[PDB]
Amino acid sequence: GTSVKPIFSRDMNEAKRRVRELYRAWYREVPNTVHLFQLDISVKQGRDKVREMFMKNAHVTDPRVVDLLVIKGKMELEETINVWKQRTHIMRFFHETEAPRPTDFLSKFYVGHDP
Amino acid sequence: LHHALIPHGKGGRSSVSGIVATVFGATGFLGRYVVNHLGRMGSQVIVPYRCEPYDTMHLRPMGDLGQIIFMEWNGKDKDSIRKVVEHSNVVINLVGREWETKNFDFEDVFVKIPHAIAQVSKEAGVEKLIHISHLNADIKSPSRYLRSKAVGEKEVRAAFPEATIIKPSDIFGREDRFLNYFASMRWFGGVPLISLGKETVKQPVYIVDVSKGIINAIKDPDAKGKTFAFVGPNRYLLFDLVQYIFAVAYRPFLPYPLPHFAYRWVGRLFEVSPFEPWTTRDKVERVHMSDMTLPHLPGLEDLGIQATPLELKAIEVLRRHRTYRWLTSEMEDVKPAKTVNI
Amino acid sequence: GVRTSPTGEKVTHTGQAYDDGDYRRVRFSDRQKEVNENFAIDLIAEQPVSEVGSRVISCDGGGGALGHPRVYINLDKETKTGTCGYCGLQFRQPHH
Amino acid sequence: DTRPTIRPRNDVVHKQLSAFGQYVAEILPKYVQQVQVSCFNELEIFIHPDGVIPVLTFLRDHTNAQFKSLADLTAVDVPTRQNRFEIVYNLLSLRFNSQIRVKTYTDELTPIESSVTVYKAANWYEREIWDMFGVFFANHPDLRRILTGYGFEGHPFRKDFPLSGYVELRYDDEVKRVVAEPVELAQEFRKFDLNSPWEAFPAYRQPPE
Amino acid sequence: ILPGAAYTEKSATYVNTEGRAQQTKVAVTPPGLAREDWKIIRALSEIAGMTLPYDTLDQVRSRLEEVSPNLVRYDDVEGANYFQQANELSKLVNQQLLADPLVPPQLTIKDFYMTDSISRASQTMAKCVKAVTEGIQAVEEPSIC
Amino acid sequence: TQDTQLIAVDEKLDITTLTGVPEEHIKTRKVRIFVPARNNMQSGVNNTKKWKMEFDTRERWENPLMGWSSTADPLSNLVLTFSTKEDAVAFAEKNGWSFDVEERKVPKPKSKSYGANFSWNKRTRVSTK
Amino acid sequence: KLGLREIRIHLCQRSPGSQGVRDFIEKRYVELKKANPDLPILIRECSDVQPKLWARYAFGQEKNVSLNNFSADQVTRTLENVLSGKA
Ligand SMILES: NC(=O)C1=CN([C@@H]2O[C@H](COP(=O)(O)OP(=O)(O)OC[C@H]3O[C@@H](n4cnc5c(N)ncnc54)[C@H](OP(=O)(O)O)[C@@H]3O)[C@@H](O)[C@H]2O)C=CC1
Ligand SMILES: [Zn+2]
Repeated sequence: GTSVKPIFSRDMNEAKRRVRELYRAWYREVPNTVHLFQLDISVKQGRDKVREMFMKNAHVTDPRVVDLLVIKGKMELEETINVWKQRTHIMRFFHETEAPRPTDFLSKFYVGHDP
Repeated sequence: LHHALIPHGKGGRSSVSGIVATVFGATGFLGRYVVNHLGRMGSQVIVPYRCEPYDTMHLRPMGDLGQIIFMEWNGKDKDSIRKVVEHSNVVINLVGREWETKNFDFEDVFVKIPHAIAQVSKEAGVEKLIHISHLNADIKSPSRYLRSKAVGEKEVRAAFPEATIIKPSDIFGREDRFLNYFASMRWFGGVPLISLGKETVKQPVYIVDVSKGIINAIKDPDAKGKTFAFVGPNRYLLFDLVQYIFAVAYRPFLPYPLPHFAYRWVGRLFEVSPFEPWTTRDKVERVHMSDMTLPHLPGLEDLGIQATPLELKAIEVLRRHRTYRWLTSEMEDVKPAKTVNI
Repeated sequence: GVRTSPTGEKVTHTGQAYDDGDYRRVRFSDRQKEVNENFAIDLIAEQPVSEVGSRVISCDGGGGALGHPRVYINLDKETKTGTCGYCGLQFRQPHH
Repeated sequence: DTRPTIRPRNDVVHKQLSAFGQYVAEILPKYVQQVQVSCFNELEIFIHPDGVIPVLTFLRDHTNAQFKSLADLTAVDVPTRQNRFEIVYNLLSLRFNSQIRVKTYTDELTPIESSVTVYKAANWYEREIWDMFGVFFANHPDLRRILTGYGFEGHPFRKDFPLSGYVELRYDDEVKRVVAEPVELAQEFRKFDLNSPWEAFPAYRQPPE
Repeated sequence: ILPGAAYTEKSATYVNTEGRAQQTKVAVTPPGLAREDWKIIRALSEIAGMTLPYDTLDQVRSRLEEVSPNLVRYDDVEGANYFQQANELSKLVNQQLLADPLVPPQLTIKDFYMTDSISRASQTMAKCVKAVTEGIQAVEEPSIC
Repeated sequence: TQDTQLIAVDEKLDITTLTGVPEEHIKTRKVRIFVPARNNMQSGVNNTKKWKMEFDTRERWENPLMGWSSTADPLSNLVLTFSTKEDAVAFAEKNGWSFDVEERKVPKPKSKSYGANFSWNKRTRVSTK
Repeated sequence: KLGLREIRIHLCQRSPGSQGVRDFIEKRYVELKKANPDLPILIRECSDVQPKLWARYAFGQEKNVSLNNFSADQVTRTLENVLSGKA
């Protein structure tokens, strides 16, 4: 049960090692993608956003899972730099069209009967 | 509230919010965006129209099927307004022409029809009204625009005591006739700003800010009878926008002062065109007019919206006026204009 | 036949009726509220009542293959006249 | 056939395929866990995940098999199994006009080394099994998305993925660009529970458990 | 009046007269502006200052457990005992009686029908009330579809 | 026996992040487990033998035009099928849904008889046949 | 304030740990009622719950002690203070 297959990394140490340089690539690209995709957002909000999706799953301990998001996250940086994706495909991450969802208990209660 | 008007859904397109808008003259700049925001949580608008339905074709994909009805309506006719406002929880007025017309004058488009729609809406049994005026609407202002707005403003306020009033300072956006109007000056040589435009201050407002401010006013129960005014976060001198938007468009900046009377002469000459005039005497002296700073009137911050900076959402609109040599130039090259703090 | 609502609004056979405000009514403005004038309930009620002297009568509904699944409704109830479920037209036995 | 309604069977192919099943069975008792020939003369080779190259390379070059045609490879997401995925290759032999099916089990995380070397037809036949299901294929040229939308999230063919998904598009005139929102349908799917409560054909009935 | 949900549209915990706890599940959702039963209480607590801590559904079950250990354990008959202990506190009261005969409120079938608001609201179930009162005469509704 | 650069992970296997169910559909979905109870007017029982993965029902409002049941719950119309139970729960935590079960209501053995309907002292004498 | 109006304990039926309170309410509960009649003693008895305390004070305050595997003679001592500090 505990003994299992190393898809790409034995230990969580080399898991971050795969996260590191991929973040470096996912850090370097921002000025060029923002340039040729012809957006309006600034580079810095692109930079701190890259942090944002690097954050939500920064809580798993299984080495296979984390490096599975490594290849998962490896799979859009080229989908962007070879202009395969669209402007609608990277503004999608910049969730903008929806009104701010409710955070306080009062706001949920006012809106409707749904947790 | 009526049983059929109880809001539901997660505020999506096919969700029902119970608000029944009847936006007037939405086939324009800001009327486009409010309907777009109106269809966000699925509020059935009526949007009476007078132009050809083809010019109204582009408003369909902002709401679920049957949420955006289209009704033919004539301003001069009386029953035309009533036929679209009987079953409306709210009524939104946005009618306004920025130039003189043979069949409609500034008075007719700013006191005649807003009072008429307000009195039928109260007669029909509407629950709210959002009549928009100008922040610069002064009864004794030199501009025919602002004085016509002012007399209508007290007219609708008297006709509808609870009519919430919106007076945005100046609207800037994709087709604002404000930013693109300045950019269009390139075809006529240097910029014809009187006395180098060193004596005029404006505080522009983004569309998403004001358009949202409408339906926060709609959902706010305390907005009845208020007179909210919407202003941007920073003011700028008239000469402070011109070179900035020229620079953000990377066009050759050529300021050129000239007498105001000749500036009026140019405005009249452009009015002689039978089609839509490029400029009129009204906007001739409206540009050089400087907005007030009145803080007593509640602002968009009262409802809970922060006024986005002019420099922040400008690349979306002024990118079009750039040439091939600057179509990919970012806004880092340009710098924010010299804001005049209050 | 068809009746009329207080708002005119000819009420369909089901009984739909938009009330006074009912903002949804605005869709019928400048248009017509499509209603079928022929109402099934009173368009079959006046049909002549069949008089067949038997306990069980088939009710294929005319054109057996083209009609409806043939039933074998009972004819012994003298209080009311037994009708086919699908057909709706009524069979009664003359003095049983 | 004295009973034209029922489909006639063919035992001649049936036990010949059964003979070939044992044939491959004895060669690789380290890989072939299970061999099964069904009623309709279909042969199944249940293999271990490690065996995607050897048995397929065996089935491709052997003189008595000559199965070089990669018909298809597909996954069968079975939640109740500990190994949810079931990659099912299909082989066709021109020389013996027969069909061979091989199955390998997998979790979400356990990888399968790519069979591109064995069957180079399989190049594009993982780019969607990775898309639809999410089983990653090791040492493979490119694992790109070709069925799901650009940057789409999830593996829709997974049986835990909803029919309608999560994102619905619409052209938003505020930004002059189509954008995604949480899905909300005009009408929800009127699901039907049409499984009769009375037992079906007792031939494949499950043993008392 | 606070519009509260009904048992069909609320994740409720109901305990039968034998002590077993049953968890109801939301079949339909509360109609219109109405909300659930404990949501309004928590909403008013937050708006009145004395905000209650349990802000989610599972939180109230844990608090329900903390104030009653047998309550949160669904479909379980927790053993109750110490009958003689209850007896001892009954001996010392000694309130004699009242002599009126035991007349159950539901004397006949007709009284059984009329118990709760959902019962009185229900008109179809009220047809049976007419039926027991007189007979079959009026409650006969033809259905020859 | 399966040594391929063998590694060991003792953490309970969760795959939520890679599956990518949105964060408001990962914790606010009380997923309850039961064996479907047979329809009480259907004597057949070839439904009381598996386990399902049903969710909690969410708001269902009527469409303004055509009286639909417009629903913003993407996950409402989805149930899985599980032979036994701990795999069903083993499915449950690996994507980390709010989790509870219900034990299979096995039919108690009914001591049936036919001579009881014709007794001499016992009241099980049937009054009609 | 911390004024006492509810006293609760939670014991498991057959647990050896709960034998303390189990001996308590068997022998020494009827006079505890006699000790202060007007204060209900919710002695809720449920399964697989270690002998545990729940004393609800005024203002909504409710404080507890973990009397796990205790004995009958000091459990009243463990509740003497909450009677002593009833206000
Ligand atoms: N910076 C600015 O321009 C600001 C403007 N405002 C006010 O906002 C209002 C609308 O602005 P905006 O939407 O940008 O203007 P547009 O010119 O883009 O649109 C005006 C709308 O009014 C309608 N309309 C005008 N006259 C008539 C008439 N006689 N009968 C029927 N419909 C009529 C037009 O119909 P059609 O499309 O067929 O012509 C159109 O729908 C105006 O009153 C304006 O002064 C307020 C603050 C700032
Ligand atoms: Zn018939």
